[PDB]
Amino acid sequence: MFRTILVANRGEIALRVMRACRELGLRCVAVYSEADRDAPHVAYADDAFLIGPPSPAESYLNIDAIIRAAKATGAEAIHPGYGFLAENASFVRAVTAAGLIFIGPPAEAMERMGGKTAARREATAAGVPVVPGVLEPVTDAAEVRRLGKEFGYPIAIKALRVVRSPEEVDEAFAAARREELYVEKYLDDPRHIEIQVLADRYGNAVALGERDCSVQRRHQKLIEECPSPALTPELRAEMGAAAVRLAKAVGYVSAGTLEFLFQDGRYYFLEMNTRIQVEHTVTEMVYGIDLVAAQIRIAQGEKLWFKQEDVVPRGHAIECRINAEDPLHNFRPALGTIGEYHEPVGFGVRVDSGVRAYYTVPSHYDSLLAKLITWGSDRQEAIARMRRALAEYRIEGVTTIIPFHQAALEHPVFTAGAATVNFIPRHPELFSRAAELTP
Amino acid sequence: MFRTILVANRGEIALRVMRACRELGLRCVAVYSEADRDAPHVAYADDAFLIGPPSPAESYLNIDAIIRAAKATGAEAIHPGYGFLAENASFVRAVTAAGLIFIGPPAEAMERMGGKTAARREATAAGVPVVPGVLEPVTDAAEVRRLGKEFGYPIAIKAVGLRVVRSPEEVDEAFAAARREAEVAFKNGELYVEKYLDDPRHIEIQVLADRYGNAVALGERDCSVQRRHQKLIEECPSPALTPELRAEMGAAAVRLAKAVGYVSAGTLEFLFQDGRYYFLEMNTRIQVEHTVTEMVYGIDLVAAQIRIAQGEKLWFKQEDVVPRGHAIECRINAEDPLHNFRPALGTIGEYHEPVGFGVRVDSGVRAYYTVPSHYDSLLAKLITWGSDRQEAIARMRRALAEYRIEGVTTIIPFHQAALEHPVFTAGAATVNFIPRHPELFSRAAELTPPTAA
Amino acid sequence: MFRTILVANRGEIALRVMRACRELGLRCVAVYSEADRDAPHVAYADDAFLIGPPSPAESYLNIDAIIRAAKATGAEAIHPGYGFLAENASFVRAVTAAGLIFIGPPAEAMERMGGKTAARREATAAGVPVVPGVLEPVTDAAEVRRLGKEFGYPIAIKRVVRSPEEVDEAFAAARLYVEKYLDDPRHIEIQVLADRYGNAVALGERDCSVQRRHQKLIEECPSPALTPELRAEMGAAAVRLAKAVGYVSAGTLEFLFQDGRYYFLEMNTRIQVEHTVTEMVYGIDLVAAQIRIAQGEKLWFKQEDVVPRGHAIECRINAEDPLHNFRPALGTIGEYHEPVGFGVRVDSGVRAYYTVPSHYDSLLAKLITWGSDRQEAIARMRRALAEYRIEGVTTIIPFHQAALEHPVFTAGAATVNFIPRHPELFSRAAELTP
Amino acid sequence: MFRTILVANRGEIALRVMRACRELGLRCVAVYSEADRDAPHVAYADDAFLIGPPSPAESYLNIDAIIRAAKATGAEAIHPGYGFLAENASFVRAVTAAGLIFIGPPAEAMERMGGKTAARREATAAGVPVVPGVLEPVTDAAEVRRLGKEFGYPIAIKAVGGRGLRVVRSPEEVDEAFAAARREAEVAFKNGELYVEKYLDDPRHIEIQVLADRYGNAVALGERDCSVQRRHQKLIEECPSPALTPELRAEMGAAAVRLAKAVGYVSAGTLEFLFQDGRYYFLEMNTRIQVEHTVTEMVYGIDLVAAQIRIAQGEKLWFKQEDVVPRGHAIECRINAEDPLHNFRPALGTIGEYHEPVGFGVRVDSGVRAYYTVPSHYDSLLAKLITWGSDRQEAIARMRRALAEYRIEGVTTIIPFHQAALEHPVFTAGAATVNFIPRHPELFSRAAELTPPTAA
Amino acid sequence: RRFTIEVNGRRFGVAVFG
Amino acid sequence: PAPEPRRFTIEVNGRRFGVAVFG
Amino acid sequence: PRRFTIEVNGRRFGVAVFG
Amino acid sequence: APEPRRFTIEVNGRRFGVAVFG
Repeated sequence: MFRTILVANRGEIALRVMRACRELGLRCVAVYSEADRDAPHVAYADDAFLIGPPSPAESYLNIDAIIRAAKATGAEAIHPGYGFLAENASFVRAVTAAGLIFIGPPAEAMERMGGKTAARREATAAGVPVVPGVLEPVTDAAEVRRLGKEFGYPIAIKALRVVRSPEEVDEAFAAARREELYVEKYLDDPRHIEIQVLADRYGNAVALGERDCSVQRRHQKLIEECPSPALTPELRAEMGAAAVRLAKAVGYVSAGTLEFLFQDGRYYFLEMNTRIQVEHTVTEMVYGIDLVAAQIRIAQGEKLWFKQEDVVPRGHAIECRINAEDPLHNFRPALGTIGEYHEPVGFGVRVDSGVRAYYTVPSHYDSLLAKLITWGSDRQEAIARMRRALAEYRIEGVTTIIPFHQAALEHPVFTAGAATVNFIPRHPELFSRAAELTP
Repeated sequence: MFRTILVANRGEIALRVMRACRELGLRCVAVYSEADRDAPHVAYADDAFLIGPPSPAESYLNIDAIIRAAKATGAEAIHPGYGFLAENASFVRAVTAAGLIFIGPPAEAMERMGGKTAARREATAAGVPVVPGVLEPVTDAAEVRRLGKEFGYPIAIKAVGLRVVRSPEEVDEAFAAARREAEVAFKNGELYVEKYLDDPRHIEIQVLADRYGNAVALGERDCSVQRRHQKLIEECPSPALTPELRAEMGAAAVRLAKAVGYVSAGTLEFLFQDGRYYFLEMNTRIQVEHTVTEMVYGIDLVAAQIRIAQGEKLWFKQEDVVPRGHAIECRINAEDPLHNFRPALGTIGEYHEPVGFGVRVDSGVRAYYTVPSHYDSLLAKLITWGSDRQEAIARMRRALAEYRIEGVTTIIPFHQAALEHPVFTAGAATVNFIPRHPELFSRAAELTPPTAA
Repeated sequence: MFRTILVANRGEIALRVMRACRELGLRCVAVYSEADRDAPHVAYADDAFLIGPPSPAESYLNIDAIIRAAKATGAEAIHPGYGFLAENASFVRAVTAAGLIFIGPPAEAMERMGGKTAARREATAAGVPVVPGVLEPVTDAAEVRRLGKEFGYPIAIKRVVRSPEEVDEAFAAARLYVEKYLDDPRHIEIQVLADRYGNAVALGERDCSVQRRHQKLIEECPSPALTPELRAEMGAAAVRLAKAVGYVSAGTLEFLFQDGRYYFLEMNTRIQVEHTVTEMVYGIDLVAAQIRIAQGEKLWFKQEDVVPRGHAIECRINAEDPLHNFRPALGTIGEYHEPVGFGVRVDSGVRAYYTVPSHYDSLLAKLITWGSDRQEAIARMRRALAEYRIEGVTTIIPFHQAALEHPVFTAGAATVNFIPRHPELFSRAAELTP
Repeated sequence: MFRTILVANRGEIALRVMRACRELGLRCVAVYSEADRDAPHVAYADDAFLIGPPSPAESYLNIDAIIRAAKATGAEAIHPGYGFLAENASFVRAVTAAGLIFIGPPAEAMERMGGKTAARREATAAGVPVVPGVLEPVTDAAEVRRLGKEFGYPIAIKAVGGRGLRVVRSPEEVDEAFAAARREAEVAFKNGELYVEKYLDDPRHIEIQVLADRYGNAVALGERDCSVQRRHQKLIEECPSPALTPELRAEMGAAAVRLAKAVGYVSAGTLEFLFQDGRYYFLEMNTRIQVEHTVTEMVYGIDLVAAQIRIAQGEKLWFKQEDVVPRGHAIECRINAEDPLHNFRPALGTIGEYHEPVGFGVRVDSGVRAYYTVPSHYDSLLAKLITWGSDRQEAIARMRRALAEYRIEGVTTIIPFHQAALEHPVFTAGAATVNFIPRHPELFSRAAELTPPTAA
Repeated sequence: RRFTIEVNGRRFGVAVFG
Repeated sequence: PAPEPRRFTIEVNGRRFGVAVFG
Repeated sequence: PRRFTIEVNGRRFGVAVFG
Repeated sequence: APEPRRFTIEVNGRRFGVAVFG
């Protein structure tokens, strides 16, 4: 049993984890770069330490600095949060050698699921479907055709080109050589479905549902919801069971997320995030579980206090990321000073934030100012609450993508539950409405 | 089907209803006295109207004034909230004659359950237990003795309790003292007898009904921790109830609700001691503590009232009513816990409300706001939800500590002390929690910080 | 045939006659008292003469002064107008003796119709009904009852007696004369135009019953109470009476109409203040007709050519306070804006920034509207009343607006007792007054 | 049944329509450009709206602006008045599509009678005589002669120039005229194409008023003589015309009603004819109220603007042709604020002192007031002076008095011209033709004699 | 104190009683 | 505190209104 | 920029006059 | 012809445009 834990992060997650520490009767220690000296998470924590200059490399990604902070403040365990050193096995090994407990997966499990190729092997060994593909370079155009019959068109050549017919493979191979290749199956309109897993040191694992993080811009998420409207009760069980299987095979011991691609009733594994998830909030509100508190207990050696039969979804939750970007100008980073800050309030409204009023947003690190989460009895309620909260969230001085969120939540495709990975590309009318909602 | 509704209330509740209106896509209109011109609910609403001077009788209790405001603002329905005119049948009838919809029970049901005596009689029908009593003037000490055996000692003598009688011999002295006291103070001198419960618990059942006779029970609430007879902390579920007792009480509540012709939300309050529950009275309105039931059963009661007012049949059945987790609410009243909960006045300087998962704040104040004195003490309500009771208590403790309300004294220290008390931690809080544990105030003082305006 | 005409009057009527003079190519000479030096009719006229001080007795009623003005100004005939030496045979005799033409009836005819008793005698001859009455004093109560049988109850002692029993007590209370009493009569008058050569025509009726204390306020043509049958009979009676008396020029025979029966009261010997409604409905210039008859033209039309078209109503804009018993109001008018439009006529004697002489009448102007049907005339009059701007002095225009909204007036049941029986008029009048 | 009406016009006519609204208990809404902000019509109205910039195309001819104004003010019907969009079918269709009632004829009737060519075709179909002419191009001089035989000399050669490029009275003159007309059109008009029409030496302009209801009932409300005109713009109008006989009045009225019913007409309209030597010829139909409706309005005792509104609400005609009876005579003189003696060149300025004539049988329909700056961007008509009499002589005398006693100080008006004409022996006799002004220049000498000096 | 005011086109005659 | 308002009576096209302006 | 609160016959209206 | 005073007034989020004369 450890009494004080050090949070090796900043912003939203740092404050979120500290709240969990306070509730569990634990002491939280903050770490900050010179840019984050006057930051919200530093004031909230019981203790603070200056780990280095603003560059992420010399602060927040500095293993030696974080270990030093834990020693100076007396911390006995470290919660990585998400990002930086959260998925770095080396940091885990340094943390264990110093005598401190890592509030996360073990080092060896982190490594086995680190690389996309390594993860694919571990998922096939555990009977989780993967995207049909060849790991080695493709020698000639004929192999593309034969691989095309085996997988089923459309297929895609990567180092890029999408080929819909066997005839088109002749030209596409020519173009790909111009720009040494490999082939994988291509999904026209997939959905990003991910499964949350919680495990303990003693091999007990549970699947805490799905999340549809499909509204994405350039592979960067913007809206997340739980449950996913596209999954059926049978698919949910199969994917959850598969997730627990892969987790047990790698020896997982903390909270984790398995990301899949879902198209035409079939799901394919892509990557595993061996950390807490940014959008764990939607899962937390629907299944009524404190995941960060759960991480701390399982790290303390507690055996899982519940079973899969106890995991029950109630309601629907949506999360909009308040990123500081220009929705009207290709989401270009927006920086500046926040003047007036007023968070929306009400039943079923949650704001996990890393900013305050009269705060100059560090230009380094992330664009995430805060995360707005709403819960409702049904999805329609959750959408209605999110629309009110977005309107009544006041962030002055800095540009936010809140207009985009408001337009998306009004879009018929989102209302109907047809949000795909191509939601933003296929409907550019969102930005016209977003333009209408800006000052 | 109406599009704009007027909220005939102030402070916390008025904002609570307005948020529901906004979520349902409806326009909300606010009414305010001269004191609440700078109040949060006036700024929040889509429209507002000045109904009168700070006096409650000339403002929020003015039936004709409220109706006139609704016409000027175009309101088609009125939400009474939880105080002024919410349980006044006259206000309902004025609203009906003006052509507007009352977002609450019908007038006739409201009347039948209005008086404590009337509610008790309606409860004797429909087979709901009531406090064993006479309620009719007792003539002499001998009748008290016979009624004492029938009800079972202890019993209590009351007037139109004054004294509690534990033995048959004790009845003559108490009857004499109780009569003189009534005559001198209440100019009545006529008494009645009721059974006395030494260490009861205040347990209430929430019921929702539709215009079409479908009624459902949305669980229990423990409102045991009270000063005087005013609730300070409420939690759901109650640790004293068993699953079977919970169902039995819910069934009684729906039976009583249906017999009276109830529509909308309401709350039936019981007294619980030694495994037995007794009906006292029914509140024909939304309850201030509806928040905890909302967190455990995942239902928006204010939205539910609006739907039932628009004529929808209940969209769920008793099988759908399922509790998840535990919710506790500590009422942030502006009073000095260390000096007989004396009213506290002033202007709120710096206001920062707690945040997090499972933390809810329904407030009627803001930073740099002068709190009106003419009304209540409730500045806001701090509500937390957890996976289990321990989680809810921890979040309530963190939120209580991290609630910053500067310039005015609140009972926030008292609350923290209570949530440390071993009796509370077990769930043995009875109505006489504060009276029997005066060590709470010691702890309160230690957590009371030095303050300045 | 004369070329210069003198108008021995002031104000509204004086301007009206002059307009007729100009249209006929004739010269207008005005007469004015010291009060009316800055008056509209003196400015309008081709010539003017100062007849005396403001007192009516010493100015507009001075026969010698008017004859003096005619000589000095070169006038060859004089038009009396209404209300000043009009119906004065003495003025006619002076005017005829002075070598001038009197634009009106001849003196002998004017005299025969002057007094109410004298006119009644001339009216019983020629078969015109009169109010059943006794001209001599009533000796005892028995005669009243006997007079009650002859006339038919109700009767009036000069108190109203409804039965023979009430006559016994009522006769005691008054201590006379007795005449039949009409409970709710209507004031109906008939227009007559006559020729020097014995030609006479009846130009219709007028209902001037909206009246306070025997003073007319609203006048309309035709009367809603008259039927075509009554109209012919009454007009014929009017022409019959005129021919017996030797009438010349314009005249008005006033009757009382009750329960389908009409009774003669008086004959006004000159032009009528409310002649305007008749002019608008029958399309005749009566003042021009008077001038032509004066130079000797024979009537240019016959009764068959007299045809009514439309309905006309006239409101008198009187300088009086309706809210306070029509009390003369005086002062100076600041801004004057007259209502205008199709079917709106304003005969006025005031202007903007004019101080109203107090020594005379209260008539500031007369507002007349015409419509296709009575309803148009009511709507047109209501608009004109609203858009009449008289800012310095109080007028009875609010009373007019209330009356024209009243249900009884809308239906055409206004009687001589209209104002007494409906005091709600003054409540409505107060609302439109500020 | 509608309660608020929007008047899409300015000046005299707008006030005239609004007064009709007030009497009928209806609300009138005014539209105004920036120039007419301080205009009388704006103030009279119950409500008002800026239609746009002083440019007519951007204001009173801007269809969307008028409809938008009606929506903001709550108007349910639109009265076009005379001019602007009153005969514009596009405006009618736009108003119908917006849910508003057009107080006028339906779009289809308006279109069928819009162009001069279409109307004459519709008039021959309904058995209304038209000016004998061939609208297709005439190739050679021989066709002119043949067309001259059929039409009857004189005839007039014109080019596709409304008035004859040349008038030929004999067959012999056609060779010279045809040559002369071709160059003139080629060089200037730019099209050698000509056509031939019958020529009337001394015609009279006689027009017939037609009123119809939505249910096919149509009535003829008499004639008007609008002969005294400068250029082709009317200056004096009278009712009845002295040249018509009682029989011709009915014959023409019947023809007018035939055409109106045949085209499906609704509301008020005016059919214009040319009258010479006992013969009448149709020219064009105005699908609107006529500026000179006042004279008919006073002679037949009908409020045509009120009548337009009633039939617009769907009332069936409340009278029959037997009820249409003329009484008396009416004349209208246009106070056009232009300089006589200077070829009626527009006169502008600010009106200082304004005193309108008053009396029995005098009506003044005005769009100006005292101390008013007269906008230059539109019309020249300040007001219309109308008089009624028992006979024509009376009406003329009243017009003579009213003209003298009309006081307009800041601006020049043609009031002297009116006074000279009303004294002219030809006008007194009722012989005024379309060539009245050209043939008698003594009018302008007398006008100078009666013209007060205006200075600056 | 009388002025004329044009709210988005609509003419209104106002009169402020200070 | 509580600065008193400025109260005016405004007649718009003949309609009397009671206006209170704050600040 | 210039923000006031106005109560027209009771109804609260939030005004902003700008310029 | 005095020129008007033109403001943009936002009342409860509704932008009206006003023009005052005199």
